Amino acid sequence: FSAAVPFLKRPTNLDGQYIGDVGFDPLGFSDVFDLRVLREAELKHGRFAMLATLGFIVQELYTFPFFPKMAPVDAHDYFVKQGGGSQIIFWISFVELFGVVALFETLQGKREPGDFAFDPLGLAKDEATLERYRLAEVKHARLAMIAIGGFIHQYWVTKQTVLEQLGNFKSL
Amino acid sequence: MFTLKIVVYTTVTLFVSLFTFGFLSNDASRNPNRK
Amino acid sequence: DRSYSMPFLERPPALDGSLAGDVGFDPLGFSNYFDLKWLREAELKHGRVCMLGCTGFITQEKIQLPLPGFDNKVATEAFFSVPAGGLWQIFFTLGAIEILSNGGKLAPGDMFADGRAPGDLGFDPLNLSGDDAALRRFILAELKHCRLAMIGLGGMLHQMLITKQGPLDQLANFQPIQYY
Amino acid sequence: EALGVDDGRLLVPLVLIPVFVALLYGNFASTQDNEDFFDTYDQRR
Amino acid sequence: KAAPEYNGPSFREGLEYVFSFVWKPPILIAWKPR
Ligand code: CLA
Ligand code: KC2
Ligand SMILES: CC1=C(C#C/C(C)=C/C=C/C(C)=C/C=C/C=C(C)/C=C/C=C(\C)C#CC2=C(C)C[C@@H](O)CC2(C)C)C(C)(C)C[C@H](O)C1
Ligand SMILES: CC1=C(C#C/C(C)=C/C=C/C(C)=C/C=C/C=C(C)/C=C/C=C(\C)C#CC2=C(C)C[C@@H](O)CC2(C)C)C(C)(C)C[C@H](O)C1
Ligand SMILES: CC1=CCCC(C)(C)[C@H]1/C=C/C(C)=C/C=C/C(C)=C/C=C/C=C(C)/C=C/C=C(C)/C=C/C1=C(C)CCCC1(C)C
Repeated sequence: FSAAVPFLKRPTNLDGQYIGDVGFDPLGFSDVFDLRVLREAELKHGRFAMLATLGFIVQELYTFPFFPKMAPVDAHDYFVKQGGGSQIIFWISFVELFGVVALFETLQGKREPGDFAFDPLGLAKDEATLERYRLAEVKHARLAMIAIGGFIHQYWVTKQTVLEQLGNFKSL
Repeated sequence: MFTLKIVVYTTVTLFVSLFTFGFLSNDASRNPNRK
Repeated sequence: DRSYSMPFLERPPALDGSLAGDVGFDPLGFSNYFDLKWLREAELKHGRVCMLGCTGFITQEKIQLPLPGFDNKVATEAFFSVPAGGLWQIFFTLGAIEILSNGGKLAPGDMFADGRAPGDLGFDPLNLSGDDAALRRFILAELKHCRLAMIGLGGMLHQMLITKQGPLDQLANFQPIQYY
Repeated sequence: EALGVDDGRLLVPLVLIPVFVALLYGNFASTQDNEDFFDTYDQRR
Repeated sequence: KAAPEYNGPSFREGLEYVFSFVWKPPILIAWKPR
């Protein structure tokens, strides 16, 4: 009785415990792997994308003076060589060791998936506000993971940055 | 030549130290008549 | 229930408030599988070794003893310049301090066999560890300085290996990595 | 020429290895009853 | 000067645990088939 797809039945383990659940698990990935590990991944991919989308937009409008001006994707290449790339990899890796410890905790059931307990500015006042926001994040992560993939492929073809392409559509 | 020499020195020093400290580990007590 | 340092994870069981410097950061849980007294003795000894060492890298650059070969500003370079025998004489003197300080009980099983709360090798010449409250807070400082020094010495050693320059000098006349 | 040591690096094995083993022996030594025996050899081990 | 008793695993078990960090980390047990 999946709500999102009336026809298909709700996948057995998608019961709405995690927020963002519309029963959309057509290919049944839920049954094969632990749902908790998957939510961790949904949000972790989403979080990179929700940031990257901001970056393609910001990198286009402005770049710091010390770096040469380049299109957003081009930079994956200059930075592989200037060595900035390694730094951004070293740190994101360091944060992730703690992430392996965090996951193992989720598997032992002692951590809600996706919770690093970071709410510095304390925006989440109430358990409802957390449910409102928590859903919003899951929706944005899903939109963003789609959009970042778009910004990149459209550039691989148009060879135009996203805001420039919007200005000059330059249809194939 | 230096690397072979340092490897040989490491090996010889290890075995000689093992021999020396093994015979220092109350070797006379390792007899069947010890109680 | 939760570590203070890492809120997401659980408080490492072994860590309770009693050891000093305990904000619960043992994510990989070494505490569960080794003796905290052995571990603390090492957290302290590496720091005490790198409080002397970090100060050493800075002092050597500014001032060097009159004897020949004690003249290389870069610590890493100096190790080679100084006479080798002297470096071994230092090794041995330190080695004696080890055996006498630990009383010959120098192994994981026996070092703490008699008393010896970790790191109490007895050096309190000016008694400052008489107040307990004072001792509990000085002990946090030593660990916080030991932990920073460890990180600092590694940084200075690696940054010198690239720059062939002592820490203070590299900050002056800093050049990007490509130049070196 | 003192031990055939023409390169200082040769002295790192000649010292660290005997010390390390000695460290293993020190634990054996601390476990022994080290009071004096009036005998030809010490049977305590 | 806290001195916990540590009635726990031996040193060899700790070394084996540290090695299991690099040959058997909890990374892949999160994804387990049912
Ligand atoms: C005759 C010389 C001599 C002797 C007999 C001793 C005797 C002793 N020392 Mg040593 N020490 C000496 C000289 C000496 N010291 C000198 C000159 C220094 C430098 C100033 C030190 C520095 C030192 C430190 C820093 C420590 C000791 C410790 C000890 C005690 C335990 C020994 C042991 O089991 O280690 C046997 C040898 C080993 C186990 C090998 C060392 C282990 C390696 C180096 C760890 C590598 C970790 C790795 C890099 C991190 C992973 C990275 C990640 C990316 C994977 C013992 C009382 C330890 C102690 O008290 O523990 C409670 C301790 O922590 N000593
Ligand atoms: C704090 C650790 C330490 C201790 C406890 C200690 C004790 C004694 C005693 C016992 C009381 C004697 C008798 C003695 C004698 C000499 N020491 Mg000394 N010494 C220590 C440290 C260093 C360093 C770091 C160096 C050094 C030197 C010499 C030389 C010069 C040789 C020469 O004339 O060329 C001679 C004769 C230098 C060196 O050997 O250079 C080749 C040199 O770098 N020592 N030393
Ligand atoms: C957590 C935490 C904190 C925090 C925080 C942060 C950092 C929050 C940051 C949140 C962000 C940045 C969310 C961003 C979402 C981005 C989205 C949804 C992108 C949508 C793009 C779309 C729909 C598109 C598109 C497009 C496509 C694909 C291609 C184009 O041709 C067309 C088009 C333009 C239509 C703080 C300290 C504040 C407080 C706290 O105590 C704890
Ligand atoms: C000055 C002197 C020089 C020398 C000097 C010599 C003596 C240098 C002495 C050096 C040594 C002893 C410094 C040790 C540093 C270790 C630090 C950085 C720690 C990392 C542990 C932290 C990050 C951790 C964390 C961990 C926590 C605790 C618990 C875990 O669950 C989690 C985690 C794994 C994350 C030389 C000889 C070159 C010559 C020079 O002329 C003069
Ligand atoms: C050099 C060479 C030549 C000279 C002589 C010689 C003997 C031949 C030799 C000397 C050699 C020796 C002395 C060289 C070896 C040297 C030094 C002492 C190694 C230091 C390593 C520091 C590591 C990378 C730390 C990273 C700190 C972490 C990120 C802090 C993490 C933190 C925790 C986890 C969490 C909270 C906050 C954050 C900040 C995130």
